[PDB]
Amino acid sequence: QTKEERFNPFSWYEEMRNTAPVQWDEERQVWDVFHYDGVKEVLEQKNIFSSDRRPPQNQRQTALGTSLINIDPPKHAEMRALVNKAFTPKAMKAWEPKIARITNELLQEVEHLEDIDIVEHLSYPLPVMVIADILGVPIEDQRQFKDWSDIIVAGPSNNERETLEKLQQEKMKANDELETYFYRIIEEKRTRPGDDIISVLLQAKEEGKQLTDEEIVGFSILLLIAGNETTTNLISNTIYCLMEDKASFERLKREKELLPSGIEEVLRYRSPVQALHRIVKEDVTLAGKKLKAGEHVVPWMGSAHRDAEYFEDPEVFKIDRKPNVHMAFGRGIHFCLGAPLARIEAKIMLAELIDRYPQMDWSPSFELKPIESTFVYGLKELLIRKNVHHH
Ligand code: HEM
Ligand SMILES: C[C@]12C[C@H](O)[C@H]3[C@@H](CCC4=CC(=O)CC[C@@]43C)[C@@H]1CC[C@@H]2C(=O)CO
Ligand SMILES: C[C@]12C[C@H](O)[C@H]3[C@@H](CCC4=CC(=O)CC[C@@]43C)[C@@H]1CC[C@@H]2C(=O)CO
Ligand SMILES: C[C@]12C[C@H](O)[C@H]3[C@@H](CCC4=CC(=O)CC[C@@]43C)[C@@H]1CC[C@@H]2C(=O)CO
Ligand SMILES: C[C@]12C[C@H](O)[C@H]3[C@@H](CCC4=CC(=O)CC[C@@]43C)[C@@H]1CC[C@@H]2C(=O)CO
Repeated sequence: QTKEERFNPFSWYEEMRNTAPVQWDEERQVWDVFHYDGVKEVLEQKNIFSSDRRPPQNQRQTALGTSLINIDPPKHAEMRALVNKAFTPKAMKAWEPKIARITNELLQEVEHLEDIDIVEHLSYPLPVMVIADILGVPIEDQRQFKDWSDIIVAGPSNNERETLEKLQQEKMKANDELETYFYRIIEEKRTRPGDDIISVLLQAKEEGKQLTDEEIVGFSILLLIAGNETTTNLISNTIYCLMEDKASFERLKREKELLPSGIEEVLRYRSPVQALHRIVKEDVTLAGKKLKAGEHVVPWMGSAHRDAEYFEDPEVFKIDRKPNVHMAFGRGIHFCLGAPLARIEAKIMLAELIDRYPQMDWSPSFELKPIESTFVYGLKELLIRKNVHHH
């Protein structure tokens, strides 16, 4: 449809939530789940709704393919306990100054522009640079790291069938090069450990058990894929919400301590991840519908988040919303282990933007350019005028 309505899937969600919150789509071969309690049930009931998407033996065995997000317990629990040791508040204390520095570097790079793209200049590069730094990627390698990241999330330039195999081949090569890259870093950190996620993971032990090199490679790449574009879209979407609702913008500027809460409302209201994927392990009934083992389930957190039972005045952006029990980071055992990192990246960059440019507004040349996706909700660009030069 239009751009307006690529950035408004919520009307469709409301129709489906108020007619058949659990429904089979025969074309897509999935059960869509639209209502809060259904989405919550699907994500929490891991023994019924599987995350095991490990590729069969006759497909490529990437390290990513058996990484944390694609496995069920007991393996998932063992892996989770180990990688959790790298995402502590202790480690976060070391990450904040790095995030702040990178934020200041990015803002400085475009201080010469009155009109900037939030996406390209700020929210797109921040997560990439942060994750490279805290993983242990040395600064000299960081442009190659960024190029690999760009390829892994690129769209096709044209729809031609051959192009698609091209992009698919470039992504496979980026992944393979990233794997080779991280096996090397792991060797480096095995002899000269550092203050970085890879070093921490090399030393993590939980009941005698340790991560394999492969598992660390696959986790490192997973952090890229799971953490970059999502955090990007949280930051951009937050600016979009504030520019759309100037009263909230003004209020925020007077009550800095509201920013965390305002980000949580963005996580509810313009969720970077709209939906997830599960496979039914056993027959189950949900909203009176009979789901059969092996059938695919798509829970729509984006829709759960508009369910008035849990979010009064769901269509209203409330920077102080309470309660706000959203599932923007998932729910249950697969709950995003980067949620504190994403929250602080968004807080640090947004606070700096709001402090520096309290009069910012849409650029005159703003255009609504949504990411083309049903699972992902965000903007390809977001042109903002700082209003710190004259017109
Ligand atoms: C605002 C930004 C982000 C959002 C909305 C988000 C969203 C999510 C969601 C919805 C899940 C659950 C997926 C599922 O249950 O299958 C998840 C899991 C995960 N996220 Fe995030 N994420 C964000 C940022 C990050 C960052 C910054 C990192 C790390 C750098 C990260 C790493 C992960 C990992 C490793 C998992 C898998 C956990 C597991 O399977 O045990 N994410 N994320
Ligand atoms: C594993 C697959 C590729 C890739 O691995 C996916 C996975 C689905 C879940 C997932 C969430 C991410 O944020 C990283 C990629 C990823 C972990 C996919 C399921 C089918 C696909 C393949 O079988 C290989 O093409
Ligand atoms: C965001 C997810 C990871 C990653 O972001 C995916 C996205 C689906 C669209 C997409 C296409 C790409 O070629 C790069 C990654 C990516 C942009 C996925 C939707 C659910 C998944 C997660 O929720 C991981 O936590
Ligand atoms: C290309 C891969 C399969 C698939 O393409 C992935 C991609 C990584 C990002 C990604 C997230 C999604 O949810 C859609 C698929 C996808 C865009 C993966 C990188 C390694 C994997 C393979 O190399 C399997 O052959
Ligand atoms: C592609 C599917 C839809 C969606 O793309 C899924 C994908 C498997 C990988 C994956 C993990 C997530 O948590 C977000 C979406 C997603 C990347 C699914 C595999 C079968 C399913 C369909 O065939 C629906 O049409």
